[PDB]
Amino acid sequence: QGIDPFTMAKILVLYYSMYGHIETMAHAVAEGAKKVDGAEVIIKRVPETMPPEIFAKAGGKTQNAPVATPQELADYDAIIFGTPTRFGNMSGQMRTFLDQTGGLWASGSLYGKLGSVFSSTGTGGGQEQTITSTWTTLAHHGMVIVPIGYAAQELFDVSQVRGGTPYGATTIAGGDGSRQPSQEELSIARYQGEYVAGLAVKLN
Amino acid sequence: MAKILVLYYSMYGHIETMAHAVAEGAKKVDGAEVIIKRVPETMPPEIFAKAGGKTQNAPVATPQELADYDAIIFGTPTRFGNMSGQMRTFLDQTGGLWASGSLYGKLGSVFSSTGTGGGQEQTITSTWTTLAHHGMVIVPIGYAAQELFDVSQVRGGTPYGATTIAGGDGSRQPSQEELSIARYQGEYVAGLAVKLN
Amino acid sequence: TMAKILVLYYSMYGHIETMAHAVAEGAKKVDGAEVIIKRVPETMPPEIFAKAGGKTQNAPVATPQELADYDAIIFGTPTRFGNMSGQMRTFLDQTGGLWASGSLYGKLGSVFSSTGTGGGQEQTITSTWTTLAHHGMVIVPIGYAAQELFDVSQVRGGTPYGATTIAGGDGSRQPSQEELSIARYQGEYVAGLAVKLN
Amino acid sequence: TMAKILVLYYSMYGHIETMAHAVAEGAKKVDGAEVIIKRVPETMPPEIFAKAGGKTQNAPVATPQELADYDAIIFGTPTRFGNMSGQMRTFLDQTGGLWASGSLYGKLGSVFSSTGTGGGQEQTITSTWTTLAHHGMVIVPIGYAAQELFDVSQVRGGTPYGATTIAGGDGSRQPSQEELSIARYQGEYVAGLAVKLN
Ligand SMILES: Cc1cc2nc3c(=O)[nH]c(=O)nc-3n(C[C@H](O)[C@H](O)[C@H](O)COP(=O)(O)O)c2cc1C
Ligand SMILES: Cc1cc2nc3c(=O)[nH]c(=O)nc-3n(C[C@H](O)[C@H](O)[C@H](O)COP(=O)(O)O)c2cc1C
Ligand SMILES: Cc1cc2nc3c(=O)[nH]c(=O)nc-3n(C[C@H](O)[C@H](O)[C@H](O)COP(=O)(O)O)c2cc1C
Ligand SMILES: Cc1cc2nc3c(=O)[nH]c(=O)nc-3n(C[C@H](O)[C@H](O)[C@H](O)COP(=O)(O)O)c2cc1C
Ligand SMILES: Nc1cc(Br)cc(Br)c1O
Ligand SMILES: Nc1cc(Br)cc(Br)c1O
Ligand SMILES: Nc1cc(Br)cc(Br)c1O
Ligand SMILES: Nc1cc(Br)cc(Br)c1O
Repeated sequence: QGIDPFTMAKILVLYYSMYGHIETMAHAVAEGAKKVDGAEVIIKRVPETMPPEIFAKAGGKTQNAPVATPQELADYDAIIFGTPTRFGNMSGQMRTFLDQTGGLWASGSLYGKLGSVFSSTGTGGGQEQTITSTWTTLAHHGMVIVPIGYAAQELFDVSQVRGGTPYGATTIAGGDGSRQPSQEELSIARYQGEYVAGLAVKLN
Repeated sequence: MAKILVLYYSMYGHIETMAHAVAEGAKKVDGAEVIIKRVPETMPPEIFAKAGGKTQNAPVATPQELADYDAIIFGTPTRFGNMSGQMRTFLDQTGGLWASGSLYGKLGSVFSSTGTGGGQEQTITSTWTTLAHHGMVIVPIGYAAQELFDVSQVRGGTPYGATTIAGGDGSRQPSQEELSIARYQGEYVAGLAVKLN
Repeated sequence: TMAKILVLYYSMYGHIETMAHAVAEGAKKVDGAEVIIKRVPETMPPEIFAKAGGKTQNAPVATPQELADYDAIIFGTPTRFGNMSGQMRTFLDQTGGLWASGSLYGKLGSVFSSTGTGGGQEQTITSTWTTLAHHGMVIVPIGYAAQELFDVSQVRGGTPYGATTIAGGDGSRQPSQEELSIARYQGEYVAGLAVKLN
Repeated sequence: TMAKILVLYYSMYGHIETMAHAVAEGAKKVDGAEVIIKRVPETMPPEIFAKAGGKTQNAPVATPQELADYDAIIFGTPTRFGNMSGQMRTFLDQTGGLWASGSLYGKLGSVFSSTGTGGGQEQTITSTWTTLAHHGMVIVPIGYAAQELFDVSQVRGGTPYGATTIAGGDGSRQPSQEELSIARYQGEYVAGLAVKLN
């Protein structure tokens, strides 16, 4: 072949988002990952599970990213998972999708690849538990779990409300969803993307 | 005098069997009214048939009715160390209950199942997180169940809640020891529900 | 008279201690609740604690054995990289005797924490819950009864898992009225539950 | 030598100690991996160590400061009610200096544990991961590469989160061939990743 000699690592940013907050974060993660020379980055969402009429009546945000299949997760060197919280877990849509990776699991297709997580909540509560409980699933697949620690200097500033934890980037949407991701939350997300992507390139 | 819901998800019947022992234990408590209900299957029916999903007798619960009980005992098989998507999808539809505080202060407790043991604890504790967001009182079982001191044989069950080991191929049935722990969990939670009423 | 509540804490620079007093004040609003505050023993040498500027504290030091004398224990700890502090862990490491005799079984347990920057405040509470579970304690989260948990206009601790406070990177931040109010609710709620169960 | 691996453990009755040697043995299979086993200092007074009958240990004692000298650290600890041991917690509580200078950032971390009767072996590993995360370490689970994890015909430790052993309530179980083999894999896997990252 010789098809694509310049790509060094492939990064999938896979997310679920209903009102677009994770969607916004996923784009910042991808922007950070694209800063690594040789990192090929693609954004994909998991399929919606609620009936289309019920997504419409709820005002769900239509999204441009392609819908991911479970099988193609095996094509990537690193997967960065984004999900809103549902009472301190990942969303049902993300859970249902990951529940379909059993074929990958049985063949060890995700073993040793890099995994990393970012989340969103309305009022903050559960933002850590959501990431940490997602790591468990990465572990069963044998993925290397990449936290972000305190490299992002924004994390030392507690003068304002802001998402972002050493476990991964987060954003706070507000109870009514009106809060948009801040520059500092987006800067943490970008760091997570670039950090993971650099690691994927180093491992290849 | 007290009402116990045993709410479960099951594909191959292992959780279903545990749920019946949990309910059996809960029925030993005078004044406890106990009912078993399942979470709705979410996968397409042709795929459940092809996968050999087990036909089950219990009626399906709706999300709104969780508020009618004094204690809810949640059963779920593990999916990579979480509750199943089916259980997650159902609990994701309890937001109305959450906003009105309808589950607040009620007793919640959890039991699980795995193929080879791994993840059985993470499944229970990560479910507890959701119970906490609803403000439910979280009931572990500790070491009241004496089977938990015996490590001479393969046996599910943890201080966090009852568990069973199905085997990689699903062929293992819940043992007498695992069912006894599940029964204990049911009886303990129900007695607590009666005392609080 | 009707229920005995222990507010058991560890504190280095006084933030948890301040939270502990608010937790106890909340529990004291329940008629019939006897509430006492105690701390776990310091583990670092006294001279090194002084050089680090540790806060001197009046509460009596608890012993492991006396935990069995209470109906509900509300545990306070600062975070150490997302767990309970070494001091608290060392203390709970001495409760195996209570574990072997089921002395804490079925009692109410509840947790509140403190961090410099928020990160880890949830993991600290939840990983403490694990220890309470091994003792068979009934775990009491607070959910969202405290309306202060809905206001994201200002930095403030408190989670559905239990009350928390944000000390700041340099520890100069004091617990806010909203953080104390969430702590007060936690105390009152747990104390109310202990009374109902007796 | 291409990478330096620290196997850092705490052990009271020798179970983690046995496991730690198998972990190191696995890591020494990787060409260029320099592997050393070290223990965290005991915290209880010697008179109480004697009455509890603690098993004396030959491995050198580690300092908090030297953790920055390694490319990968594999932490072993017995469980205490579903957390890491107080001794391990106390030791890691003194890595605050390492934290402020980012000295452990990006290094590989991995965990193995021990219990009497199984319960808590997973919570001990995952709650240890939290601390590694605050330090910005890369967290290495083992997944299901070790075939022994599919065999449920006999009592056996080991999880996708890390190797474990079951000592028995009275400590009479010694780590089995299968559990040590999982531990050997963990060491070999981590060491290979450490070499690749250098
Ligand atoms: C079922 C359900 C449970 C929720 N649980 C929480 C929660 O525990 N904590 C929280 O802050 N927000 C919670 N929310 C608020 C959602 O997290 C919020 O709308 C979401 O993060 C928005 O992200 P998105 O635009 O990417 O969908 C919940 C929402 C629903 C619908
Ligand atoms: C998507 C998927 C993920 C699974 N993850 C795990 C696991 O992490 N650990 C495990 O021991 N078994 C796992 N299994 C085995 C299941 O838990 C097992 O079939 C189940 O507990 C049977 O319970 P049931 O009869 O009620 O369905 C998994 C199965 C599926 C389909
Ligand atoms: C060893 C150590 C580890 C710490 N880890 C964290 C942390 O993970 N997250 C955080 O926000 N603060 C952390 N801090 C900040 C302390 O948690 C903070 O000073 C404490 O909550 C103050 O409470 P106190 O006055 O009751 O001691 C840590 C401090 C030390 C000494
Ligand atoms: C304070 C204390 C707490 C313990 N908690 C647990 C536990 O939660 N689960 C368990 O199986 N064993 C528990 N045990 C049994 C210990 O983990 C067990 O003896 C240990 O793993 C042996 O490892 P070692 O020889 O390396 O010390 C506990 C023992 C003590 C002293
Ligand atoms: N039996 C089984 C099946 C899947 Br898919 C994942 C795991 Br982990 C299992 O143990
Ligand atoms: N939007 C929203 C929904 C639920 Br359910 C819980 C919380 Br907290 C939220 O902020
Ligand atoms: N062996 C053992 C000792 C204590 Br103390 C607690 C537990 Br839980 C145990 O398994
Ligand atoms: N303030 C603070 C101090 C240490 Br040491 C660790 C963390 Br993480 C913190 O947030």
